[PDB]
Amino acid sequence: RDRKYLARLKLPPLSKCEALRESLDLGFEGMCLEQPIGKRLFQQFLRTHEQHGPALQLWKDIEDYDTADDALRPQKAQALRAAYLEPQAQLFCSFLDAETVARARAGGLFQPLLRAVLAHLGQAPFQEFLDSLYFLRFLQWKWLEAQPMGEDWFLDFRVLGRGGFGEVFACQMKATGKLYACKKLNKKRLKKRKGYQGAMVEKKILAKVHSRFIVSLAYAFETKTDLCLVMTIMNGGDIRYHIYNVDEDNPGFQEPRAIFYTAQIVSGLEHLHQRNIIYRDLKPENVLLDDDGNVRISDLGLAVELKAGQTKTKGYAGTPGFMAPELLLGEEYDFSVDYFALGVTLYEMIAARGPFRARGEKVENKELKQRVLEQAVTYPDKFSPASKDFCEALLQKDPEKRLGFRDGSCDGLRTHPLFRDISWRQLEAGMLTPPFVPDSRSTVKGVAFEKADTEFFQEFASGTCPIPWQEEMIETGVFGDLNVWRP
Amino acid sequence: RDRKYLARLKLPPLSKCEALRESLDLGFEGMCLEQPIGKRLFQQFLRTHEQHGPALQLWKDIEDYDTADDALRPQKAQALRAAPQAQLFCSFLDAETVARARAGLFQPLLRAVLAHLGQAPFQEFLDSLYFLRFLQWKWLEAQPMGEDWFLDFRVLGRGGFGEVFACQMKATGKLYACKKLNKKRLKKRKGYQGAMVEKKILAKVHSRFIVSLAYAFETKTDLCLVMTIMNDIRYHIYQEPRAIFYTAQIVSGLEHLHQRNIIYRDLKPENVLLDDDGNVRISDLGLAVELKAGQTKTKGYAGTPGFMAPELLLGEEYDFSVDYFALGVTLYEMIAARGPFRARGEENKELKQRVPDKFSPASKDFCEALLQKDPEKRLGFRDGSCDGLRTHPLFRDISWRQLEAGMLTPPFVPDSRTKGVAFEKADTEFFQEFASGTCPIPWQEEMIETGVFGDLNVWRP
Ligand SMILES: Nc1ncnc2c1ncn2[C@@H]1O[C@H](COP(=O)(O)OP(=O)(O)O)[C@@H](O)[C@H]1O
Ligand SMILES: Nc1ncnc2c1ncn2[C@@H]1O[C@H](COP(=O)(O)OP(=O)(O)O)[C@@H](O)[C@H]1O
Ligand SMILES: [Br-]
Ligand SMILES: [Br-]
Ligand SMILES: [Br-]
Ligand SMILES: [Br-]
Ligand SMILES: [Br-]
Ligand SMILES: [Mg+2]
Ligand SMILES: [Mg+2]
Ligand SMILES: [Mg+2]
Ligand SMILES: [Mg+2]
Repeated sequence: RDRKYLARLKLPPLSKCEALRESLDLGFEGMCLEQPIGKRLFQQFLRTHEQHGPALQLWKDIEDYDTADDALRPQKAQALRAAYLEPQAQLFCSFLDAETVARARAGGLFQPLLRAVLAHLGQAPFQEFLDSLYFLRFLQWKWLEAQPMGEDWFLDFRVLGRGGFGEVFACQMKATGKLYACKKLNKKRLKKRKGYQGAMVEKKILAKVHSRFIVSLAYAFETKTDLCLVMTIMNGGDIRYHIYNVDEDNPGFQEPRAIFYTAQIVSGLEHLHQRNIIYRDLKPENVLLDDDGNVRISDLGLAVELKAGQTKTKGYAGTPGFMAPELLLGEEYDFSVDYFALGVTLYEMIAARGPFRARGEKVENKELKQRVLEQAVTYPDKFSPASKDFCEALLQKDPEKRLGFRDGSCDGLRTHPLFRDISWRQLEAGMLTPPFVPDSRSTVKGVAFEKADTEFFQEFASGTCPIPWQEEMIETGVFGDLNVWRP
Repeated sequence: RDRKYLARLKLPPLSKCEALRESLDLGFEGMCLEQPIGKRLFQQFLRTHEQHGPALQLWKDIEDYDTADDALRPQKAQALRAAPQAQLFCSFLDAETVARARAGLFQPLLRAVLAHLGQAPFQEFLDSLYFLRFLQWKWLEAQPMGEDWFLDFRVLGRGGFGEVFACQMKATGKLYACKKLNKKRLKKRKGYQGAMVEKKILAKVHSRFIVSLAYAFETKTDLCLVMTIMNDIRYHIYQEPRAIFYTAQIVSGLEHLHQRNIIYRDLKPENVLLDDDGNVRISDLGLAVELKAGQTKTKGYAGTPGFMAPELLLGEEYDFSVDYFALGVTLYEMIAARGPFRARGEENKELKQRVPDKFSPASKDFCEALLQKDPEKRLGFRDGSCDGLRTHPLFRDISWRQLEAGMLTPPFVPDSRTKGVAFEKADTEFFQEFASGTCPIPWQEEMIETGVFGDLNVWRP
C-alpha cells in the first residue's frame, strides 16, 4: 500500500456525482446484485432499516446455504426454514406469497426463494434505497472508479512470461497492493503484424465475461509504447508445463487431477458458450494455473463472439493438432470445435502426449488433418473405462453426434460417469479444494503512426472495469478504510 | 423508552428534505457550533477526513482544556502546545496567532480555529453525506410532537393557572416539568401577554442557570410548557458557602438575561428552583420584559412585594439594577431566614417607605452594595459584563470558569426521596402562536442525551 497512490483513492464531494446519476445506466439487477460495492451498500441499507431486517437475513442465509459443505447443508436448511419461513415466527418473511412460501417447505435446493426474495427487494426496498445516503455513497464510489488509473498506478515487479507482441509481467496496483498480470502489446509490433482485430476481441471478451474459470480483465490502458492489459494473475504456470516439467520421469497428471482440471475448463467453456462465443484456441498451454491450485482458460485473441441470432460461423484459425475436423474442412461449425479440443487436452493431460500424434514426429498441416479427419483414437492402459468413454465422445468428428453444449447447458456432459467425486455446485463455488498446489523453480523500423491507428488505441485503452475494480477495493480492504461513518 | 413512541423516531428519506434545505436558515455559527447534532455531524465529518484531522483534535483539546480541573489545566496546556514540524501541527494557523499560544488563555486561538473550520471545511461538509444526515435530523425534529408524546406522572407544584406536572417523554424517556396553563382561566384573568413573554424568553435564552424550554404545545383545555425539570430556595430555608454558591449561579443567570437586554423583574427565593444534582436555576419569567432594540431603560409597575426596588416603586426610568437589588434581598433572606427590611410575621405604601451577627464582613459589604437605592451607584451590570461583581471578595472559593461549566461540586445535594368565557379567532390564533412546538437545541440534546441519536445515527452495525 504505497502511501502516495493510496491517498489518491478518496471519495468525492456530492456535487461531483450529478453527471453519473444520469450518465450511469445502473438499475437494480446491475447495481445491487451484480456490482460488489452496490450489493454491499444496498445490504448496509437493508441492514440499518428494521422493516427489511428479515428479508436481508433470508437473502444472506440462502447464499450461505448454497455455498455450504454437503454435510452441513440439510442442517442449515432446517435452521433456515425456522428463522425465515415459519409462520408467526420472529424474522418471518410476510411479503412472501403463500404459494412460494409453502413450496419452500419441500425438498434439494432453495432456488424459488432467491427469485421470490430478490423480486421483492428489487421492487420497493430498492426504491427506498435509491432515496438514501447509501445510494449517494454508491455514486461516490462509482465516481472514484471512473477516475483515471493508467500506467502510473502499476509497479511491474516480475516477468510471468513471453507473449506474441511483448512480455507478460507480474505487477502490483501501487495504491491497494493487489498483484496482477500485465500483458503488454507493443503498438508498432501489433500494427506491423496486423493484430488489431485480435488483440481487441480479447480485450472485449475478457472484460465482458466474468467467471472464475476465465481470466478476468481488471484494467486496460495504453502507454506510448504498448497496449497493456491487467488481469487476474496466474502464478501456477500452465497445464502444458505441469505435465512435462513437474516429475519429468513420471509424466502427466493422475486421474482425479486431470478430471478436476477438465471440470473447471468445462465450466469456463460453458460460460463462453452461454454467451455465444467460440474459444477456438483451447489447448493445455493456454490453460493457466493459480497459486491456490485452480485453473482458468486464457488467450482469447482468436476467440469469436457469434452474432446476435447466429447459429454457426465460418473461419480458419487455431492451433495445429487441436483444430476439429469440421473446422479443418472449412464448413459451418459451432461450439463443438472447442469440446473436441477439450478432449485433446484431457488426453494429453493423462498421457503426456497428443492423441493422434506421437511424441517427436512434428509434421504437415495436411498430414495431421488426415490424421484428424480420418483416424481411430488409440487409448493406452493408463486410462480408466470412464475416461476412455469421455474422450471418445469429445474426439468424434461429426458435431451432431458429439458430446458438448445442449439446450442452454452442459448438464448432459456433467452427468457423465467420469465426474463422480465432483460437487459441481462447489466447483462453481470455489470450496472444492484442488489436489495439486504448485511450487515452481531490438525491433525493425518502418511503420510510423497515423491518426487512423491512435483512434483504435484509445478505443482499446478502455480503462478500469466496474466489477473487478470493486472487488479489488473490497478485497484489499480499502473499501472498509474508506466507507466509514463514525470511527 | 415506550416501544411504540420510540419507533416513531425514525430518520426520513432524502426526498423529504428538499424543503428544509431552503426553508432552514441554518448557516455555520448556528449549525455546526450552536446545534448539538450539527456540531456532532460536523465533527464526525472532520474526523473521517484526514486533512482536517489536526484541526478537529486541536478544536476538541481546547474545549477539554477549558473544562479542565485547575490542578490539571497547566499540564494539559503543555501537552496541547506539543500536539512546528510536529505530528498534528496546525499549518493553517497564521504565524502571528501561532506565537500567542507560547506568549501567554487559549480563547483567541479557538476563535481562529473556528474561523478556519467555518470557512472551507464547512463548505466541504455542506457537500457531504453528513450534512444530508443533518437535515434528516432537522426534519425528524420538525415533525409534530404534541401532548401525545408526554406521560404526566407526578405533580411538581401548583401554579397560577394550573398544576406544574412532572412528565416523561414517552419515546426517549426523559423527565421534564410540564407547566399547564388553562386556556379559559388565562383569558378570564387576562394573562396572555404574560404567559407568552415567558414562552418567548425560556425558548429564546439557553443557559444552565435558567430553566430551558424544550417543548411548547396546546391541548383542548390548556397551554403546556415542557422544560428542564427541577425536583426551591424558599422552602430550603424554612451556611455561607451555600448562600454564596446559590448566589453565584443566580448572578450568572441574571447576566445572561442582562446581556440579551431583558429584565427578570420577579427575582425572589421562591422562584429560584433546585435540581437533583444540587444546582439552581431561575424561573417564572412571566413578568419579565425584553428591553427593545436600542432601548436603554423601560417603565412599568410590576413585581413581588418586598422585592421591588425603590426606583421602580417610585415609577421612573429604571434598568437591570432592579434585579440586582432583589438578588441582595434573596442573599439576605437566604442567610437570615427573614427579609431584610421586614421582620418575620409583620401595606404596599408602608413597605415602600421601608424600602445580624450571622454575616461575614464580605457578605455584609455585598448585600449593602446591592441593597442601595440609587441605580447609578449600585453594584450590577457594567460595560457588557458583571466582572465588577465577580471580583468582589465574597467570591473567594469560586472558580467562575467551572461554575459556568458545571464541574464545581454543589455544597448541598438534595434528597431524592422528597367558567363564563367564550373564544374567538383572535384567541385561537394566539393559542397556536403560543403553541410553537419542539425547540431545536434542547430537542437535539434530549436525542443525544437519551442515546437515541446513537441508536439512529448508524451506518454499518
Ligand atoms: N494472467 C496471467 N498470469 C500469469 N501468466 C500469464 C498470464 N497471461 C499470460 N501469461 C503468460 O504469458 C504467456 C504469453 O501470454 P499469451 O496471452 O498466451 O500471449 P499471446 O496472446 O501472444 O498468445 C503465456 O504462455 C503465460 O505463460
Ligand atoms: N421546572 C420545574 N420543576 C419542578 N417544579 C417546578 C418547575 N417549574 C415550576 N415549578 C413549581 O411550580 C410552581 C408554579 O410555577 P410558577 O412559574 O411559579 O407560576 P407563575 O408563572 O404563576 O408564577 C413554581 O413556583 C414551582 O414551585
Ligand atoms: Br439514510
Ligand atoms: Br509475488
Ligand atoms: Br494429437
Ligand atoms: Br461523505
Ligand atoms: Br459506523
Ligand atoms: Mg500464448
Ligand atoms: Mg493470442
Ligand atoms: Mg411563582
Ligand atoms: Mg407566570
